[PDB]
Amino acid sequence: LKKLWRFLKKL
Repeated sequence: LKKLWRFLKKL
């Protein structure tokens, strides 16, 4: 549970 996956998809 962290917005890291969102950050990765935005990379």
